[PDB]
Amino acid sequence: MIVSDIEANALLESVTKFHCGVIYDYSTAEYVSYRPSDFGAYLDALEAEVARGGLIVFHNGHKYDVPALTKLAKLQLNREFHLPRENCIDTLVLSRLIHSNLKDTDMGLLRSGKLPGALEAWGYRLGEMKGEYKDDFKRMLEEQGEEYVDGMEWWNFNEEMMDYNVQDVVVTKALLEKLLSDKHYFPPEIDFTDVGYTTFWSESLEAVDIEHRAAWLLAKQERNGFPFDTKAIEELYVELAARRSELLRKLTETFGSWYQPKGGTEMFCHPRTGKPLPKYPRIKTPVGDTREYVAAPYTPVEHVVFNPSSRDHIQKKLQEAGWVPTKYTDKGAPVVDDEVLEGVRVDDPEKQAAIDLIKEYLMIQKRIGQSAEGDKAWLRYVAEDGKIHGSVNPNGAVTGRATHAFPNLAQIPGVRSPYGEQCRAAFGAEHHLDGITGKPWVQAGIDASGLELRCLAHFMARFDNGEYAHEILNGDIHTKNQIAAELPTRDNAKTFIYGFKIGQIVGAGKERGKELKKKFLENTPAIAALRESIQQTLVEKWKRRWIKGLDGRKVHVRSPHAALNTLLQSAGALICKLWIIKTEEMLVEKGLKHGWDGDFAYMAWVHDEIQVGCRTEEIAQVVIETAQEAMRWVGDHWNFRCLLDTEGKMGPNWAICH
Amino acid sequence: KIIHLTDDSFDTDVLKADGAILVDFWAEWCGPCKMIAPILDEIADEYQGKLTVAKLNIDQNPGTAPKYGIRGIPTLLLFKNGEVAATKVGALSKGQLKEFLDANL
DNA sequence: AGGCACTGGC
DNA sequence: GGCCAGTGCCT
Ligand SMILES: Nc1ncnc2c1ncn2[C@H]1CC[C@@H](COP(=O)(O)OP(=O)(O)OP(=O)(O)O)O1
Ligand SMILES: [Mg+2]
Repeated sequence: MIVSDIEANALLESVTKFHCGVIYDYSTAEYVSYRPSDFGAYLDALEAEVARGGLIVFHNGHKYDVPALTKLAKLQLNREFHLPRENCIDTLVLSRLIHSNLKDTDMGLLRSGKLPGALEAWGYRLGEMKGEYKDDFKRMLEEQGEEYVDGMEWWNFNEEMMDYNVQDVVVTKALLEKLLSDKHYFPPEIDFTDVGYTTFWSESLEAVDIEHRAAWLLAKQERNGFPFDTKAIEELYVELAARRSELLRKLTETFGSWYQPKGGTEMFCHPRTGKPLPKYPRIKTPVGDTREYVAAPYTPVEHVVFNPSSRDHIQKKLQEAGWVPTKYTDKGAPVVDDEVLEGVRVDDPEKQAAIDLIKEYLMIQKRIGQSAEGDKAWLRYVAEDGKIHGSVNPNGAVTGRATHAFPNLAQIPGVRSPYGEQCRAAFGAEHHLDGITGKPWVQAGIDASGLELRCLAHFMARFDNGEYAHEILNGDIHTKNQIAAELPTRDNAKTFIYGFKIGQIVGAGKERGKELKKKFLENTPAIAALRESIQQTLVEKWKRRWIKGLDGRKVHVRSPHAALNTLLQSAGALICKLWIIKTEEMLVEKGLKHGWDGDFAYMAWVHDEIQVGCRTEEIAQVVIETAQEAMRWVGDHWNFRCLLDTEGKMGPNWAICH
Repeated sequence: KIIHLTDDSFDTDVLKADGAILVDFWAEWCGPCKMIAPILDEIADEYQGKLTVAKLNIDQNPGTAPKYGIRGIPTLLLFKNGEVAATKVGALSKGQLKEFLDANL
């Protein structure tokens, strides 16, 4: 085993120069420093471990140091360098599967002053550790006349850098250990800082393998990209920016401007008394002849135009219309979400008409922001290669779910949403013209069928002995539910279940809701059985403040009432993580190559679904089928008591594949 | 005694008054506006015939004011045929006002 | 329920 | 800018 790290001249997406690389070989107990000239040697060193069938440890190397070397290798040396997954370890990946409950700053791309909880030790000591090098360089040059330039601390290699390099690894090796020391994921009987990749992987908790393979795959997906139709969206941005411009005008007319006090320094003091009456708007007592003032207070005000986006204005104007605000916030304000807005009823006809225009104006904005004007707007994130590389955190949830961001591609409005037809249609294989044939690719959307209700079946089979399991498959499930809980319509039951605001969902608002759960968790003792069995293994006032996941991992639990969903969200989480892993693998053990230059490419993974890009409709259909086996596999593999499945669909974009 | 203008009334009431109208933009939320209040009231009686005092709230009539770049209150304008004769923002004394006026009236 | 993130307001 | 508040988008 070895523990390396490298310092480049830029982030992956723009990196082009290796600066240096430190290494700590475990079988030598040494730290061999490689400098810019030694790069080739650095590559040789690592390529050496792989020969031994050893293990290379990096901190977040899965998403960087590793793919950045492949990049720089061809670049700087016209060399084909490719570290194979199997020999790579990632302390970040691991530190996300062990410190599941805390929180990271994402390697310094977010301020922890707004992030709750407690920050780790090396975590804050490896992320912020980058800025320690900035000021250390900035200072050592911010005094020598040389004005610091934007981010010149990385343009060129140097000793300071060579130092912070070497320290990186130590903290890394430090971390690496504190993690391997965990007896829950790594058996004490073995010393992984002394085993071969094949032994490290098998001889350790299954999560360690499933996480890394994922961390490695999604990191590939990220690099792939998602062909994004800049045009179609720039096209939408004009249609909206426009529909906005009207609704605005049409409104600003119905709701004139008005004055508000703003700028007063002193406090109005009683003409006689002198009491600093607060309730009264601050004034400005100054001078004084074409004089503007006299020594003679006056409240300075501002002219303010109605702003449909302002939830304040909406509350103001609408209240002067005679609206009586029911629901308020624990902060002294009325709730003005679309919900209440839908309900509001004033008397002036033109005005209540404008409520429906605000509702729509607010939405037009939720789109113009997500697509064009926001900070993480699609149009701002499109790459030169015409793809959007949103980032993915294969963990960061707590249950196993990944977290998407920059921009977040797991919150694209769906097709069943205003303009959710145009947005989805802009993310698609069809937007990527093949490298050679120059012809459009085809997209393949595969998704897990009922993975949710199923994780329940399985888990409650140790009680139902195949009841819901079979119902869910060889018959019907919802009607049993609809009957389970004394309910009227089936579609109601489809909501009642997948959502466990209950009583309301049926009509009432409390009693009937808190009565249904009764009849439901009464005519279906199995879910009742499950629920009880868990409380039993956690409650006693805690025993095990966590749970065990389908792969072995610990799955912390926030509260006793969340216990069951946790257990359930996790199960379906890992089920997919493992699924997309097998899927791709299989697609490879068949003959297809992953990548744009290959036959297929992963473009996105939103919990229980995946949007693979296929070069030919033929390949496309295989994936759809490969995705099937894989899932079924994951089933036998975890001795699932309820056959799991997937439903494929082929098409040009995310819009037609769902 | 004192005139109580309105967005719609403003034109034919102050603008074409031919006489001198000291229009007072205000609001029940401004302390100073409530201060100069009685001042202008007595100003109206002690000037009957030569001067016409008209008050206009800008909370009730949001159209008018935004045209005289109103940025403060009680912004006072002494209208003298179509255009503004003089502008003064603040609570001038029962005597300060009689001085700002006369020197114009 | 689990996440990310946009706009207004200070 | 940095920072909460109030919301809405996804599974
Ligand atoms: N409130 C909800 N929250 C989360 N997931 C939900 C919710 N309601 C439904 N779902 C899931 C269930 C599976 C998926 C699609 O639902 P859909 O109703 O099409 O399938 P179904 O299995 O309920 O019934 P069927 O396929 O017979 O029409 O969405
Ligand atoms: Mg690093």
